[PDB]
Formats: sequence, C-alpha cells, structure tokens
Amino acid sequence: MIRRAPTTLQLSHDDVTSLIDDLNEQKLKQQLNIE
Amino acid sequence: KEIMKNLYKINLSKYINTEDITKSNEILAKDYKLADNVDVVRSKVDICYTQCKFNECLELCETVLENDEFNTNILPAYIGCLYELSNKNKLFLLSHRLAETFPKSAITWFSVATYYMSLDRISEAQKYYSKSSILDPSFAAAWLGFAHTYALEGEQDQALTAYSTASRFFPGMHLPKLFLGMQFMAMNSLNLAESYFVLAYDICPNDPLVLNE
Repeated sequence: MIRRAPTTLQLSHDDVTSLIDDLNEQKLKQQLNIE
Repeated sequence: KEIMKNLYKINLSKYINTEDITKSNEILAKDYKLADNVDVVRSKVDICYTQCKFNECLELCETVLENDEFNTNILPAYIGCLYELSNKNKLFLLSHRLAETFPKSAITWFSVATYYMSLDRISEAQKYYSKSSILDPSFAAAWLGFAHTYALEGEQDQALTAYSTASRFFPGMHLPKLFLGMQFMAMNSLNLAESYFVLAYDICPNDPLVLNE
C-alpha cells in the first residue's frame, strides 16, 4: 500500500529569532561588566 | 483437516496473533514440502510488510516473482516495498510490462501512478490513481494514493474528503484513518487527530508511523 511520507518538523523563524535576541542580550551582559 | 486447518489459518489477518502464523509457516514447511508454495510466500511477504521489513520483502518477492511475475495477489506488496526503497527503474520496468499485459486491470494503473510518485509527478498520478480507483472499488491502495496525491500536490481540502471516503468504504483498516490524522496534523486540527490516532493505535501497537505521529 502507498505509505505516506512522514511529516517532518521544521525549524521556525520565530524561535531562532528568540534565540538570536537572547544571545544579543547575553553578549550585552558582560560588556558593561568588563567596563 | 490436519493440513487444511493450517492452510486456512495462513490466510487470516497478520496484525494480531502474528507468532502463530509464523509457527504455522514452519509447520507447513516441514512434513509437507509446501515451502515452495506461492501462498506460503505471500503469507511471509505480508508478515514482513506488517513489521516494515521492506528489504526482506524485496528479496523474497523477487525470488517468487522470477518464477511468476504477474501474480496479482503478490504484486501489491511488491509495489509497496519498491516505493518504500525508492527505486524507479525496477518499478518502471514492471509497470510498463504490466500495462501491456493486463490493460484493463486496476493494478497496472496503480503501478503507473506509483512510478510517477517515485518520480514526484503529482499531476499525472492524480489521473492514474483516479483510473485505478474507478476500475476497482475494493482497492484501498487507490484511495490512499489518491488522497496522497492531493496532499503532496498542495491542496488538502479535497484530500480530506478523499481520506474520509477511503475510511468509510473499508471499516476496520487503521491505515486510512492514520493518514487522515496526519492530514489533520497538516491542517493544525489536533482535536480529531487525538481520537483518530488512538483508534489507529488500538490495533497497531508497534510500527514506526503510529509512534512517530
């Protein structure tokens, strides 16, 4: 019988934007600490 | 009756009480030299198909098909296993020979549609699954492939009715309902998908598709 191709999860744009933002404040954290 | 009971026991469904089917297979293999029988081979191929052992499917069915290449009982499992392995040359040869052998059978047109699906040409598979479905009302493969062609085409509204129609003509077969639940997943309607997945899993406790879904 024709088995369906299983659905595949996709890396959304929203979560990767959230992570890139979090990294920006992450690097912004110690730059003032260094100063 | 000592042999007739086992021969009849061979042909029931494979999902449940699988181990007894295997034991009967070896029972037939001993003391009756019926290991070369075609129907024993069909039972083993369907057994391997239930557990998705597609490589063992291909090897055994290639051994049996060399003797006889047009056994309509055998062919659907072989086409399914070919599409799983995703090889187009063997499917193309078999489909084009079957087209010129049995023009009025639905199996050959179903095979042509499967070849196009291995080639990802959804538009021709639409028509060539419709033809096979029209030719044989009792050919569930045609409905599932037809709804798959809708789903892979891009539109899903018609595929919804297609999978529902496939489910209604064949009560008791989990797989059309499972495919319909995946389409509900594709449409982000999980409430019905919960019940549909549960009903499909009621009879398929161990298979990759159900657990993955």
